[PDB]
Amino acid sequence: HGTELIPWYVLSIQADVHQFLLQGATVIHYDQDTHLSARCFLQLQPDNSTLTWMEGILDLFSVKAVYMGHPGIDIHTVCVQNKLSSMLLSETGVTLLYGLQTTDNRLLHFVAPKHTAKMLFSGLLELTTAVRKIRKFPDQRQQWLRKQYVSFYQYEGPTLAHAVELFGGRDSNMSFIEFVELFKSFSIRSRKDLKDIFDIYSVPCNLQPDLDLLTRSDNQRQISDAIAAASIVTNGTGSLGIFGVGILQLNDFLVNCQGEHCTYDEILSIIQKFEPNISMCHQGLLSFEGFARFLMDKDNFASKNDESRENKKDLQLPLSYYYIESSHNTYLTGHQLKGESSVELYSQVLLQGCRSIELDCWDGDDGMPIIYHGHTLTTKIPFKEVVEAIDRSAFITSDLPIIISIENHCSLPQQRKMAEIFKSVFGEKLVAKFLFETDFSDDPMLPSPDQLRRKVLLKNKKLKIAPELSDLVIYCQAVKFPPKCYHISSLNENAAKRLCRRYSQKLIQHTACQLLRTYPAATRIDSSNPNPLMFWLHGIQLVALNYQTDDLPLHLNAAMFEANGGCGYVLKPPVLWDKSCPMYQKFSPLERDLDAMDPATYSLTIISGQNVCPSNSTGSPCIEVDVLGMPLDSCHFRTKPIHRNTLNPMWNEQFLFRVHFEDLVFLRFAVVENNSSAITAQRIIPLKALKRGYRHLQLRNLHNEILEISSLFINSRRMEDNPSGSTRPASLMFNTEERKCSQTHKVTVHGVPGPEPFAVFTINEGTKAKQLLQQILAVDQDTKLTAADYFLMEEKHFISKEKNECRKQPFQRAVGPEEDIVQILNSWFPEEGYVGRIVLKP
Amino acid sequence: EVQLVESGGGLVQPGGSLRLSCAASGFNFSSSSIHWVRQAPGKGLEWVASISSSSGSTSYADSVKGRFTISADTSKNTAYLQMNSLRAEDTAVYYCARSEYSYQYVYGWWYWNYSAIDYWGQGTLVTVSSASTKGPSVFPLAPSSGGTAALGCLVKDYFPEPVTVSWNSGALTSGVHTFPAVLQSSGLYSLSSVVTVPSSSLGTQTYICNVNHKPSNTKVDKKVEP
Amino acid sequence: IQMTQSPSSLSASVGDRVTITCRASQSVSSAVAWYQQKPGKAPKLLIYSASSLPSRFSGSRSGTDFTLTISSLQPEDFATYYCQQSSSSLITFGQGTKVEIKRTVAAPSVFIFPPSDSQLKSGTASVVCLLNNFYPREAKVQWKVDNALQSGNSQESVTEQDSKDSTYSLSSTLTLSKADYEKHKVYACEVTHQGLSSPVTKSFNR
Ligand SMILES: [Ca+2]
Repeated sequence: HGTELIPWYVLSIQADVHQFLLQGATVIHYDQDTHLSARCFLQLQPDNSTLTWMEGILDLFSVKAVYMGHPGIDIHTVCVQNKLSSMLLSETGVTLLYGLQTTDNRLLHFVAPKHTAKMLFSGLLELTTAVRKIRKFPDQRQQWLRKQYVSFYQYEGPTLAHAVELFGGRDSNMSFIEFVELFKSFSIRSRKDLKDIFDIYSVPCNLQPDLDLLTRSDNQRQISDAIAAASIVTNGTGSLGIFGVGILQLNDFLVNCQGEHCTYDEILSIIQKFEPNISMCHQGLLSFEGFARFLMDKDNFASKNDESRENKKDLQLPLSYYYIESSHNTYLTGHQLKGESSVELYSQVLLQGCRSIELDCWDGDDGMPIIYHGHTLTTKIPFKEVVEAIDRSAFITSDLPIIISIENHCSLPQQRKMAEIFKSVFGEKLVAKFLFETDFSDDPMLPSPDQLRRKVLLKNKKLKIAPELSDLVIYCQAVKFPPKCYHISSLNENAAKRLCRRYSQKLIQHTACQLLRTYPAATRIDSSNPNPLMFWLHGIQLVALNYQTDDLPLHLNAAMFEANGGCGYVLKPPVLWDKSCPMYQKFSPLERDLDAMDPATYSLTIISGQNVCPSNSTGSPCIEVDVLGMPLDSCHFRTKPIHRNTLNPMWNEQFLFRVHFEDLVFLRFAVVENNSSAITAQRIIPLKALKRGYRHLQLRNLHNEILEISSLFINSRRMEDNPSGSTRPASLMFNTEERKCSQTHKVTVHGVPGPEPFAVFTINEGTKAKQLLQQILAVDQDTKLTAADYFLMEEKHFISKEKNECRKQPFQRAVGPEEDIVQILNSWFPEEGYVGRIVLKP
Repeated sequence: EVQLVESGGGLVQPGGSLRLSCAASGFNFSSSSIHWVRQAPGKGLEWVASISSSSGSTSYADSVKGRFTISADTSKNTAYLQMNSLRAEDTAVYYCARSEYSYQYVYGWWYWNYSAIDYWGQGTLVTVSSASTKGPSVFPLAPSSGGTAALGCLVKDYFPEPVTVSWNSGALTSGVHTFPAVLQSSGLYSLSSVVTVPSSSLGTQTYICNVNHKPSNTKVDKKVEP
Repeated sequence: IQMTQSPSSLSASVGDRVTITCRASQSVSSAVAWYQQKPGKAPKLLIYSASSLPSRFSGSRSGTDFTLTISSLQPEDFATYYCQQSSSSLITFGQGTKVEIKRTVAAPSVFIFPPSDSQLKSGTASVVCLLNNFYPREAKVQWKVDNALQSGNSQESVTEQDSKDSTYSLSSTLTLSKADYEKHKVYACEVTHQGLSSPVTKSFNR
């Protein structure tokens, strides 16, 4: 009944287990809604997409985690219900937590015989891992295609008439693969900008699995292209002499525009994959369709984070440096005074990566403390339930320590209940006492997060409240802000704001030896979150927020942590804490005068987007770029409103803006329908992770869900003006010298001896021609002595889109023996019909 | 200012391989198409190949695909037409010439056509003989029994070209009709040198043709008398 | 693809008009030129597309016909002319045409020379039949031995048009074995030319 909504090449399920899931098993479904259970035969439908029972249905993709021995289920009640001998709860019942939204937590659990339980658990665990990996993919167009086809199938396959409208064009059953190809013909033959970019370099001629990448038979190709031409209207690119790109034109493109430097074999490999027409591949070329595919590939999207992973080499510094994701009033779902409080939501915080949470403990109604917003209509919850629901899902994603903040409104005997509950549920996980030798020294410093992997910490008051609870707190003492390392304070929004305004340097230095959290203000009753950037600048680590509001600050917080895998410990800028920095303690972001610093220029070029009005065919898209950051660099922009186009708007406008602090800025690209002012897509991204040269940008909807089809084609260029005589660049002022040394460059040198026309060289910043030349010739000892008749010559050719204009001659210039290469490389601007190359000639 | 030096032609037996290079300068080779066009003697012109240099795309004719291999070296600004298993009809002159393209883009993408063959090289000759170098044999043409007499000395069975013939060591030049040489079926060339003189001058004046076939270092003088 | 270069050759007086027809099998848009080559040198260009540069040369087209026009003929214009197009990448040439000067009709002078003794010593016999200073160049030479027509065993060489008297010369040789030569008595070559009312034949014995 169609394809696999989870493709086979994604799973890792062994044949026996997958076959068992498909065949099914004998299980007892447990209902907690009405305290009922029944005997049912579970199954996994043909497509790895559902779990039917009989009568019912559940969609797997909505799953978020699976648990064994979930205390929510009463084992004894089940045993009595179906008269089965005592069954070990810890290993006889498994749980599903499926929800459509970021708040819904509706469970599904079964209790089955021993091995049946083992099979179902070990199966749905891998299915859940598959789903979690799928939702983290950079490119997901194929997934969208699968969903669309399957949905259209119900009970007939999509018709060409409908497939046309689906992609936005004006009764034969269509195969899925054919369907797929059709989409390709709307992702290449509907990008005029792509062709106009291609005709600047063309000359005349004639992690994620690879298979998933949509664009990575001949007769069908042509029919699909022809049908694409008829349907499209504008910017459409509808046998004689046709151009192409060689192993040298592409190398020019990469050395000059993008910035990538690829050696020969690498570039040949890169050309091998993309070319659709097999005929043109052998000659060593890349036909227009080939260029289109090369640009839209998953190795070309804007950010550096979409394919990131933990950098274990930076999490080894003390705990007082890294930022830390956090939440506020974890249990809450709605207002601060009228709403519910769902325990299961405590997982949404930890699963998404957060490493901090709050406990509003209150005296129990029967001796067991409960959690409720103080003196309101908010419902209550069992404290032990929450404590356990944290433990089970504490370390699914990350393996780095998490800190729980404790608020006490309980009685001392009932606080001892909490003490014992923690000592039981967590046991050794909870840090009990001092751990490391460095702690027992005259100058203690916080241990690094890695040394405490999968641990847990408690923030609360510490005695110099019952002694039992207090003795559990060693590293996070809550002493009201006036050894010092363990004293962590908490400040209300406004208090911290005024502290910053009245004091920059002192507060910042304070953040260099302790933690200091922050939470929204009391006046909020609908949870309008604060813009944390004012706080992040000075070094406030734990900026707690509310995880149920679809608003800008939340997306800012989310994007801030995509880096370093998502483990939520991103090193703070070295300027604040690295003593070796030349601006250490002398940088107050609340200031507005930086005469001793050189701002760097950025040229952003919003070329054109594609399909940036989801479910809105007719409209007037505009793009709002906005540089959130320090008070001195805030600036927004825009482009002209397009008319009745959403498949491929072409604004093609350039914003030039200078910025001062590279490390800590963010961009907020946002579609805006320019007739209702209702943002219909957006995408944030830090400015230290935007790849230069032409790139692609993947958008999102308001909820921060990923939209696949919508995308913006942009070009960024980072220009740094020469540090002429007196002042060092801001980039050099803010950081140390270690980064520049570690930031070595590639240089593509032509004419290197050998068969290959060009041979990359890796060179540091302080590299001149002489050593570079030695690198050209140091390979071989055959030469008796260094012959000076090998001089680099900064060659530069001339061509622009108007091929048929002049075809001027190539400029040339001797290379100064004492000239820095890095400046030469940074001095090439492919804007005037320019492509630099550095060639060795005698 | 454009210079196209083509070298490497010559003789080779059937089935041999050979290559003709064509050095260039002045015009940027990296942005210009190079060619080879040949001409069997006493015949029209024949296009060989077309190599677009940086692009790499190549296009041979429909008569010698294969045995002719075309390559280029933009770095050295040279070309290389590699010929394999040479056959008899390879015996001809080989000419190397650049050209240019006139883009003619239309409602769509861009297109390119060869426009103008605006240069040619000096010229090189390739021959295929299945044989070796040989000098001729000199034969007088005694005139048949005022009046003008026609006499000559016949040069035959030599290879390769050319041969230099003069009358009376260059003393007599008037009336000399040196017919173009003809290739003999055996594989040797042959030519005739004649001069018409008054019948009265017969006998009293001695007529000698000075023939020199440098390829074999042959220099012969033959006297023609009744 | 195909090319044409009609007419193949011509002769004209200095200062006149020269027109050359080069028709293609199919329309090839406007890719046609006119290259000139004096013998013994690499050819040269005259025209790309229609005309464009030589002061009296031009090129115009009609349907599938490409024409070269010389407004006033000049003496040095003696050379060969080629037309060549380019469909996509296929360099095709015309048949090539030759231009020369024209004069009156001149009859050849027929001389027959039998093989010499030294040649006969080697077992080969070459019979030389000579035609000198004739116009037009076209001429027919028929070899008969004992009234038996000889064909396929002779080779002929023709000189270029004489620069001064604008006539032509032809050298003809007949090759036969020594035994064959001694088996026959009458050797003769019959020459037919426009300047001759009837063919003229010269013969020798032995
Ligand atoms: Ca609180």
